[PDB]
Amino acid sequence: MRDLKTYLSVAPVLSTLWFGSLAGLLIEINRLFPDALTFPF
Amino acid sequence: DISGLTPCKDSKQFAKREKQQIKKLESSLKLYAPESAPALALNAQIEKTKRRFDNYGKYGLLCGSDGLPHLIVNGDQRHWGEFITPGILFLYIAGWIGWVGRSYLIAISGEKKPAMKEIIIDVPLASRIIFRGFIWPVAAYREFLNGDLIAK
Amino acid sequence: LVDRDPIKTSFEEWAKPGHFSRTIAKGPDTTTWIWNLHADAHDFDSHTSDLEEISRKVFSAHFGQLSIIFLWLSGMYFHGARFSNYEAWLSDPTHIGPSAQVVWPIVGQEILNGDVGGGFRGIQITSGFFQIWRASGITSELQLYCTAIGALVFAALMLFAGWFHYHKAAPKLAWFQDVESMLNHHLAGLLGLGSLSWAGHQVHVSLPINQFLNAGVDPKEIPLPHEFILNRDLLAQLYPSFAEGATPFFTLNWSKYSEFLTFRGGLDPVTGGLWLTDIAHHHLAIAILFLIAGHMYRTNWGIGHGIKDILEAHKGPFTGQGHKGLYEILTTSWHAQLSLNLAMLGSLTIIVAHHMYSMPPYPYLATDYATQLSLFTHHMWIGGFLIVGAAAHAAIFMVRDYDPTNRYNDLLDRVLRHRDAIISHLNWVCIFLGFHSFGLYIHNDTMSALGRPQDMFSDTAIQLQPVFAQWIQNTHALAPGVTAPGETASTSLTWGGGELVAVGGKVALLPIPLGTADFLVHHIHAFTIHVTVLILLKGVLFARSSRLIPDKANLGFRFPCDGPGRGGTCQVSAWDHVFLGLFWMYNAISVVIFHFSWKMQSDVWGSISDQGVVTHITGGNFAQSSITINGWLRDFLWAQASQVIQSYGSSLSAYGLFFLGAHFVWAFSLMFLFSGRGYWQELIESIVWAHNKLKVAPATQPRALSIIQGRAVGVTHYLLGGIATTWAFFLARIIAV
Amino acid sequence: SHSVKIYDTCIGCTQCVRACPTDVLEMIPWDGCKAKQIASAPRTEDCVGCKRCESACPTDFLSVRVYLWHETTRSMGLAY
Amino acid sequence: VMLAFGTPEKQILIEPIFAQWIQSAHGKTSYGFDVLLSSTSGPAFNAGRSIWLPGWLNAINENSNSLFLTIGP
Ligand code: CLA
Ligand code: CLA
Ligand code: CLA
Ligand SMILES: CC1=C(/C=C/C(C)=C/C=C/C(C)=C/C=C/C=C(C)/C=C/C=C(C)/C=C/C2=C(C)CCCC2(C)C)C(C)(C)CCC1
Ligand code: SF4
Ligand code: SF4
Repeated sequence: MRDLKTYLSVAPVLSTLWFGSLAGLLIEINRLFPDALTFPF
Repeated sequence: DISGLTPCKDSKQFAKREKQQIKKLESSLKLYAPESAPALALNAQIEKTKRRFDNYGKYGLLCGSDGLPHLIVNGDQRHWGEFITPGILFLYIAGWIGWVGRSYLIAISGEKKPAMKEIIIDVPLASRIIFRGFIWPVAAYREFLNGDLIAK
Repeated sequence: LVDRDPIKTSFEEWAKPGHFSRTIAKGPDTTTWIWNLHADAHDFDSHTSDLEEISRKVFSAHFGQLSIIFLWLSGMYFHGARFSNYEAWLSDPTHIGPSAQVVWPIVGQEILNGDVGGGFRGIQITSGFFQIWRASGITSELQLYCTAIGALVFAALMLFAGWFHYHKAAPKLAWFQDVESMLNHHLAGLLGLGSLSWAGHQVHVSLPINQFLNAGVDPKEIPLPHEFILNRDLLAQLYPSFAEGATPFFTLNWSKYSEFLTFRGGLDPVTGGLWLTDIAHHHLAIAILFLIAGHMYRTNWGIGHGIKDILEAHKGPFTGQGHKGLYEILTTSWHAQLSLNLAMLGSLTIIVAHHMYSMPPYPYLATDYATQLSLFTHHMWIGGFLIVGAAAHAAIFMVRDYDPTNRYNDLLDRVLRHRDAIISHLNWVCIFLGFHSFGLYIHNDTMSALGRPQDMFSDTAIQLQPVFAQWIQNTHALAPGVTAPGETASTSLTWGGGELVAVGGKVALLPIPLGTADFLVHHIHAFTIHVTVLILLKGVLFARSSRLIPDKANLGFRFPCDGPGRGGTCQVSAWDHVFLGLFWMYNAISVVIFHFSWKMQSDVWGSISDQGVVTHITGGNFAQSSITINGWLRDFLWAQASQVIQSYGSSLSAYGLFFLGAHFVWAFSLMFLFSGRGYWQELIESIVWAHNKLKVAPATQPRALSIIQGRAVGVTHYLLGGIATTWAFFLARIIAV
Repeated sequence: SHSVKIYDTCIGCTQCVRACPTDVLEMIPWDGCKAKQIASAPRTEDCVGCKRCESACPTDFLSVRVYLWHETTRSMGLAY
Repeated sequence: VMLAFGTPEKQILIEPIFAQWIQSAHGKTSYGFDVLLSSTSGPAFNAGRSIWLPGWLNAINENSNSLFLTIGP
């Protein structure tokens, strides 16, 4: 549906999806590599 | 020994802090059976604490009189990993984000009602623009050289 | 009286924000459009002028509210079955702290999974759900899972009903205005039948299971609830009167049911709560009374009363025509009904908060101090907010729906013709109470500082005894045997009977003395309440006109000002009066909760020893230290905040973080309250200039927040910060000790 | 009394005189615009200063300006 | 937040390197930078070593007064 796809492009829904994916990625990254203080490579 | 600091691996206060944390963690373990899940969680926490302290010891950080690591940001090559490299990574990412935003704003400026494309995002156009920001430094530098970057 | 398919179900309106308004749907020229979209979301009266459509819209949203509440209940019941130590707590309620929340270990937050007993690690909860589940006869987790499933099903049903009664069959206006039938149904069926069903459940399930539990039997060896129904021998063994069946009820031999329907009064020594037989008898009597009350108003069968007929018959030589015309106002305006209901609900919530603490209805609730404190403060805050909303919507009705041409009422007309006297008298009362209540505190502080303790208002130098309240306490302590022959003990242990109940080595309840400090704090409460009432009533009464702005009704209910003329006209609308009264409501509720907390910690709660000596938490320092402001600052704020500021490194560090977070939020609100819009609009102009330089200027022109929006943001952040600070402090203090 | 001034950027749409809560402003004939009208302020002694006239001006910057000045019993809206 | 969870070693603590260097340039020997007036072989130290440097160095290297206090993160 075109009208359903239009509602998914509104600012709050897109922001929520983007930030949820971002937070998931950051949480997983910190889970894999915990307690990082310096860049060792 | 910059500013009278000492390495983490040679500091006694660092080991004292590690021992105190481990002893505090082990006290709560005696309240639970060894097979119980909280015992497994506490064992994992103790192992993580030991691993974190060993990793801090391995990376060549500097400890103060309180047994805490300190960060040198003056540009010494021996400590380029504390401030310099993450700073460059952050600058690259922030430039990517800013360039993508500016490109999207410029692209829709010629439309009849540009304010409508800001609250309802044109997803295909943004997606086509997103990948372009991976080479943002070159585009920004060449735009500056041609005099296009600054509005007249 | 329904309409078939009024509105088509489609996604078309989803893609066009602001469809409910003509102006908002035009498009976002500036950023004010986004803010205006949310502020007018639920103002159905502004969208359309048809009463039927507004009623239809109002009817559907309540279904969504009920569905949300059912989802919340489902989550609460499910978490107690999967992530809780309810079964372990059931075998030792006095030594195990209830917990129903666990945390994932990611960034070191697993320290919050503190030890609570029963071999469990989690966050200690203070909502009192464990006591409710125990009082209902719940033993295993399967029952909780079934309850969660049922709540989920009910939420789905409520959502479907909400969709149906708006998109498939919407009732007509004549259906909504049947107030007599609605009152009859909500009295006879919603309340009376519910009370009867709960009485039946308590009689058949809660009583035997709770008796078995109080006997000390292992919860896993107690027969299941259905075994007491199929096997009447078990109930007959527990209660011999059950062997006779329902014959005594139908022969009016009700005296046989005295074994499980009593009039004891007081508290159960084993658990520290009210007797469950008393609760069952109370619910039965209340069900009968509500069933009788639901047959008063007239319907299709002639017999009954007409509300209009009742109203039109009351008038006096001072009031003129009286209550004639009030029936038409209350059956045509949604705002007046909302205001009245909000006021009544807030008052009822405050009454419930006051009644729950002194008459513990759940087992092992009096000795759980954190739960008691949390429930008291929560219900008081809810009641205050509802009370403020009542006045807000009364002002809204006064501004919008008032029309003497077609909805004239004599009582409303007479009130508006002498508002000056009411306001002036209330002002004088507020000033007098403030002078003669707070002034006594400054006198005590000055005399103490100067070194003259003998010239203070205290129990040792100049007594101000609350002789009237002590007389009530004495009368209620002597009520059984004289004025209540059927009672065995008094209604509450706080009246001054002299008996003390101790459960698990802790003091549950005991008589509460009243002295000079209670006099001062009660008059402080009265002063604050009177000031809040003054502010709200002044806002409501002058909503349409005044001597300063004769045409205030034309400007609307929510407008910022009328210019710098007449010396200044800042905050003259009725909205600003609610904005100002919220602060005073916050002040009064904070003072009340501080009084409650200190008094209970100093004079009631404590521990008892083998010889029977009581050692309170703070050692009974309320009488001599609360008579000065320095005492409140030192012995209450400074002394009791050491628990929250020393919570770092333990399972209570979340409260320590929330303390500073709420400090920051409260301090952040003063930027919006102390400043104005022009400065921020002028500052934005410079920021926009550099964006134009780099071709990053948006087409949605940035605009500073409006005056009303700024005031709302300031008051919201202020209230949030203050309440969060008090919440963190209270929980951190009371959980540790 | 406050001071009210009119500038020749007027377009004569009569919006200021209709929003006046007292009788201060009025319209007079003029030449210089399409409407052939211009506002006037003959009764500034009744001005209260609420600045409703400036809220109704459609010109980019106001063709009617109110400058607050010495306060009297009329300009303060007192009915004691 | 690092202190709340019981791991004080995760803090971001940054030494004030430039101010300590300036302090060492005035003759303070508590950081081991050895620059200018802290270096006994520099022209600056040799120029004023017979007029005011002894008293100033005695006063600056005594840790009970408020002259150029030690600094940290
Ligand atoms: C049964 C309760 C009830 C009901 C049905 C209503 C219904 C209504 N009220 Mg109302 N009100 C109530 C109680 C109630 N009120 C109470 C108790 C108060 C006193 C505090 C008020 C004070 C009040 C005012 C002052 C006004 C109304 C108005 C209105 C009308 C428009 C509502 C609207 O647009 O809000 C839109 C709703 C919102 C914008 C949501 C507000 C968001 C809250 C405040 C912040 C929550 C913070 C949260 C925890 C943070 C998370 C954020 C998240 C995104 C991360 C509507 C008829 C308005 C009106 O009639 O104007 C003509 C109006 O001006 N009410
Ligand atoms: C991509 C959009 C964009 C770009 C390129 C800039 C660029 C700039 N801003 Mg800025 N700003 C933006 C959005 C943007 N802003 C938004 C949305 C806000 C409102 C929150 C602000 C608020 C703001 C203030 C208050 C100030 C600046 C300032 C500045 C200048 C100093 C550099 C800097 O880091 O400032 C700091 C930049 C920020 C703090 C902005 C926060 C980051 C935002 C949230 C990113 C959002 C991007 C957006 C979602 C794009 C979506 C792209 C998508 C459609 C593909 C610089 C020219 C400063 C200046 O020199 O004054 C002119 C200044 O004082 N900005
Ligand atoms: C505009 C921001 C700003 C301001 C006002 C100050 C102000 C101050 N700093 Mg300072 N500082 C800053 C940014 C800033 N700093 C940054 C970003 C760093 C990290 C490199 C430092 C590191 C730092 C140290 C180590 C010390 C100070 C100290 C001081 C104080 C003494 C004056 C001085 O030495 O100047 C210092 C001035 C600068 C370093 C100039 C920075 C301004 C540029 C424009 C910021 C741009 C950041 C840049 C993009 C990073 C690129 C790195 C990348 C290659 C990885 C003074 C209050 C001293 C003090 O008294 O502490 C107690 C001290 O010892 N600063
Ligand atoms: C908790 C919960 C839940 C559940 C609930 C339930 C389960 C309920 C039930 C309920 C019920 C189950 C009810 C019932 C009722 C009944 C009734 C109400 C009846 C009545 C009857 C009558 C009234 C009668 C009468 C009579 C007479 C008078 C005469 C003749 C004889 C007779 C007997 C007929 C859920 C899941 C939702 C979720 C949330 C929470
Ligand atoms: S003063 Fe303003 S409103 Fe009045 S005629 Fe001139 S432009 Fe129009
Ligand atoms: S400031 Fe007010 S009173 Fe004065 S002319 Fe304008 S509208 Fe009339």
